[PDB]
Amino acid sequence: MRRSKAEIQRYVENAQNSASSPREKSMKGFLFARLYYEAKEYELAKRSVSSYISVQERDPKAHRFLGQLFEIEGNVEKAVGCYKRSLELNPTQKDLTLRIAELICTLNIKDGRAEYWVERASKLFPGSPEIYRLKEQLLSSQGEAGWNQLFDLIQAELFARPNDVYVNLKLVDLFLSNQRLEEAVLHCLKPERRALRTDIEWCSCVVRVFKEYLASKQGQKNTNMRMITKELLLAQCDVVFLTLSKKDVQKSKEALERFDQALLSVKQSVSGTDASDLSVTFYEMRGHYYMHAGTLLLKMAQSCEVQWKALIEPAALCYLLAYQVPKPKSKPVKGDDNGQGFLEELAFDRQSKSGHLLLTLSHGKQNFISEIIETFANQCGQSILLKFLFEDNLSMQDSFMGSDDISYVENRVPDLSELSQHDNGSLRIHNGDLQHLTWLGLQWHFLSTLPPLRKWLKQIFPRVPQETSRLESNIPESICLLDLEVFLLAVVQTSYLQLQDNNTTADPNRPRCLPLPICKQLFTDRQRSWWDAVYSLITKKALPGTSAKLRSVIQHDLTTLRAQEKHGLQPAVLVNWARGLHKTGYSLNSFYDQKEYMGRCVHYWKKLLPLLDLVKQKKSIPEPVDPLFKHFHNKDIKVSEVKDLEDEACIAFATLDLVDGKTEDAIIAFESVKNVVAYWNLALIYQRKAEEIENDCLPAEEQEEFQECLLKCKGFLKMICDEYSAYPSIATSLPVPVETVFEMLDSVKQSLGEAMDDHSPAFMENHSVLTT
Amino acid sequence: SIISFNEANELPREYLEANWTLDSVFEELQATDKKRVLEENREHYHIIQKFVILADVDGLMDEFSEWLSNGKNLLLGHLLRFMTHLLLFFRTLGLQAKEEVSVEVLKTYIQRLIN
Amino acid sequence: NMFEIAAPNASEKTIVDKLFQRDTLVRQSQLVVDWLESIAKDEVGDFSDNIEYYAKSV
Repeated sequence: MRRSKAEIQRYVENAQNSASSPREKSMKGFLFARLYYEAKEYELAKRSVSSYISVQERDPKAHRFLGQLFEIEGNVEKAVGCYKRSLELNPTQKDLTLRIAELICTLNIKDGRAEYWVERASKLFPGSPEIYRLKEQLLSSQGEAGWNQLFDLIQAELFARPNDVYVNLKLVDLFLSNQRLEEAVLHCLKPERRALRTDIEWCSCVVRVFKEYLASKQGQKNTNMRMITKELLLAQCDVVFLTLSKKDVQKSKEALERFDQALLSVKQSVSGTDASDLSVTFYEMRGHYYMHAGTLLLKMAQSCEVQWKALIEPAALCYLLAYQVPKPKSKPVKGDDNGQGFLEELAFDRQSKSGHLLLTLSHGKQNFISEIIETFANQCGQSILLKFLFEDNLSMQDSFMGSDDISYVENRVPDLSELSQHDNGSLRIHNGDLQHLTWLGLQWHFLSTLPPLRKWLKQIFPRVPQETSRLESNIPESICLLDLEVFLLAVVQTSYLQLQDNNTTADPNRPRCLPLPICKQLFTDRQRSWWDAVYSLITKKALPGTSAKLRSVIQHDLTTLRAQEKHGLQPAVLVNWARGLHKTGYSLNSFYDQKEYMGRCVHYWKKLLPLLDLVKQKKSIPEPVDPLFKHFHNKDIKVSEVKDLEDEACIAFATLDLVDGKTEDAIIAFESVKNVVAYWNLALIYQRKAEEIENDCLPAEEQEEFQECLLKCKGFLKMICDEYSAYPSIATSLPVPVETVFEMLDSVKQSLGEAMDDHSPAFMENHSVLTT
Repeated sequence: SIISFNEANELPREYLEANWTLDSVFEELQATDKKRVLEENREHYHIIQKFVILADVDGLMDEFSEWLSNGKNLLLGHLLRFMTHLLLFFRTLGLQAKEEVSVEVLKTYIQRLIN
Repeated sequence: NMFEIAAPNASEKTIVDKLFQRDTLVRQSQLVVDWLESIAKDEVGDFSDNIEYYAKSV
């Protein structure tokens, strides 16, 4: 009892003033010692326990408590003695046996007692990393037969469980001690290390083993040396990536220098003989090295060593070089189709990363890429990069910034479509992350466009195609595309708010999206853990036993993120969510797609109707559950927009009734209220039915009816364009910008024909091209 | 821990200095010298209840292997359906078994279904 | 869990309720006890109504 210690001592004194009997006083002192141990009084607790023990040692609980107290203090002999006494008094325990075994192993005893105790502990606890470590220590503290039995135990443990980083490291160390470099290389080249190379220590040990093997075997001779050099380059790239993900500028610079000398040694053999996949591997590794150099430059700029005004150009040049590195070539020789595919995927991933980082460095503008291409992309920029990276430690022929493969950048800007096509192949190595998802979302949102992440989602998780229209979300496994898009929108908004809040503490020259390795926390820890649990449940990364809690968390989070009828959210937040949903949905035009979107809009309006009635009488709306938005200036209470929202809901209901079959109610609501959403939906339905008609053979009458439908759609689009030109507010009122309407008008003019239309138009193309 | 001057239950030192656990229950249950209990501890449903209570895996899979080696001279269609549903519930909750016994359970279930 | 309070008080029911959260062994023990009691209650059946067919008085 830590608190009320004065009252505790008063009660103790009052009990001792009337207590008697030797055994009763002994157990009272033991209780006082327990209270002192609870209130953090190890000295008094040990003193009272010893006083109770001296009066006839007994009680296995008291014995193990005295042993724990002695182990906490610092009496190993008395601790192990009390532990042995408690274990002998108790009917064969397990924790006491394990503690005794570990204490004897730490004290280093090579006797029959220790052997029997370790055997009993291993029989009581199957496997156990501590038991395995104690067994390894006991087998290594012997000799030649000890080394043999240790190797046998290591092989048995590896056969029992392959995913064992500690067992792999112990086997590598034993091979290096016994000069089994060939066996170490054979164990390292196994294709099962894709799940074990996530740690920096294992990759560094693999790199050291490969370097030792190369130094022992001198030069090359067969394809085994080429494969070993390729695996060493891959392990070094992984080492540099992990050091960049970690927070250590010195370790990052050391890994960069290691990768540089490895690339130099690889090019020294490439320029000699063996011209196959080694050149492509060297190209991808040089691109990855440029990417890592740019990442290290950004990391040191964030850590504040050199100002951003002198680093926003070298990093851009590095990213441009990594993007414009020679493309991978087809090398199907030596039977390495999977290797060629992996190299192509790595090259695509490097291209996508370089393009994304260059776009973030250029921010919303795109002239920075051309400026870096036409100015900083030269020998002066190469020398500046070399001085900023290695200074004067290495030479020009040893490094790559200045000599070896210079001048190869093509005059082109990485477009969003090229970035998406590169990500389509990039999302196959180590899948994707929420950081990269928010990166892509922000990149696609800062240009008044929507992210076409449908292909990315189908690539990372091949399930549930096309955005569906549901009423509730409670399936943690099969995640919906619409819910994923809403979650991405929310995370992008949160990241934008975090960047706007953090930009007041550093320089504004920093990119809009920080890199994934050097920065993994740019949003809310709740959504971070949610995405982590989702990725674990998807890729089977979670341990066998932790899944129900993650599923329950996902179910409780989705039912609040997708909103309901009455929960306690805000009408402004619901309107923003509906606008984002409409913006993400209206890009895909189809019959069933438009039907599902109209159904979702009707459901949203029906859910908002109980909340829209409170605004009519001016009622205060409480704060929402999800704290992903701030109440500063983005979220507020609607004043006069309730009437516009009700009119939009009535228009949506009228369009739904017209689609169904309630023409009377549709025309009644149209005569009541009028808007542009109904006209847009009617034009979309007309274009869809015209395309469905044109899909088949059309005689004269069908061709004239198709031309009439096209003329009606063109008249609707002309009315929309006239309403937009009369006042510049349609692009802000409708969820889609004026670019969508312009593209629709262009498609209509292209489908009308060129010089063979049976019906002459009666309008003029405004802010568009003339096709027919 | 408080006071021990009047033993309410006459328990000697052999019972006072012994911390009882959970395996001792099964120990004395198997050590029951009565012929009735000895025969009841060797059937099917009693051992199933014991394994469900103990939440074991090694002895459970060993007894299942012995059952599969013996054959279908004890299990039936309803028994196999209940076992499959229990295994599915356990796999949905947490942990799993072995691929060999899993595919054996699946093949026996589909064989009983096609029968 | 977390332990910090160990001072006893009157009525052993409070100490029993406090120790119930300290170890789950007695928890599942009393759970199995209540389960067996419910088993016996369900197996008894309509004995309460069957008694009325021969319940005495004197």
